[PDB]
Amino acid sequence: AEPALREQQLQQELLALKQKQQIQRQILIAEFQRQFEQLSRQHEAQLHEHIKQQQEMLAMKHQQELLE
Amino acid sequence: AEPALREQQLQQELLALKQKQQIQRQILIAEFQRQFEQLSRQHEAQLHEHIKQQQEMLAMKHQQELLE
Amino acid sequence: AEPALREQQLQQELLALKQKQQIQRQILIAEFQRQFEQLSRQHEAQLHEHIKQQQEMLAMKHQQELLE
Amino acid sequence: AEPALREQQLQQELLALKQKQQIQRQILIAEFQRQFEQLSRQHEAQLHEHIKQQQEMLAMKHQQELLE
Repeated sequence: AEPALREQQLQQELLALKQKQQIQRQILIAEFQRQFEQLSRQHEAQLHEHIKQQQEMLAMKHQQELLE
Repeated sequence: AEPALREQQLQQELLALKQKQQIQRQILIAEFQRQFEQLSRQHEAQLHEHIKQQQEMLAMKHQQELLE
Repeated sequence: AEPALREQQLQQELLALKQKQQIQRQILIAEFQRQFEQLSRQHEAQLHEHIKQQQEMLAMKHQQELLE
Repeated sequence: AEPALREQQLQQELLALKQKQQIQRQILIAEFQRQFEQLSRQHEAQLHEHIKQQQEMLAMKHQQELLE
């Protein structure tokens, strides 16, 4: 065979495309996933750090408010 | 004033944190947006490429097979 | 004509399929975008509400601590 | 004790807020993930459908161009 052989070439090429692409999309998503928890953990720590300092302020304002 | 000033500091820094982050998130998203249409246009072109070449195959398997 | 028409039809349809999908993807993304700032504003408010709470606590554990 | 208790309430209350949020985000993402492969499989199938038909056209065009 020759043409019907070339035919089988494509049908295999294609089905090789879908599988390839479906992996890629998953990489795209996992990639986002990571850059997502990353931001999230940063933003968070900050928001927390903040809380850890709005403490000491209200702290000093009344913890030292005894000798004052 | 002084403590009631240090108070005003934090109150302000916070409202800054929010605004910052609210933007960073938008950058994160726009970033994904791009890496998304990008993949999408690649994947597509390919899938279209396939369609372009699967043309000639079935073409020549019968356009040249007419002389055969 | 005849096939040259059914041929033009497909080329027509195809350029239409891309048009469509290219938009849908945008809807998918906008959709995520929204469910994203939404969560982000919730999570945030909470994290902020928590800031108001941890305030009054440190507050009263020392605000009326004068009468103690 | 008491304040040292109300303190402990929040300290734990907060460390609980993170847990919640940290998972909620994962639901948001998994959610997107699904709506993503879903669209992707749809769009794809269609794009392939087009192929299984741009075939028959060029097909019946010249396959029947033997009796013509």
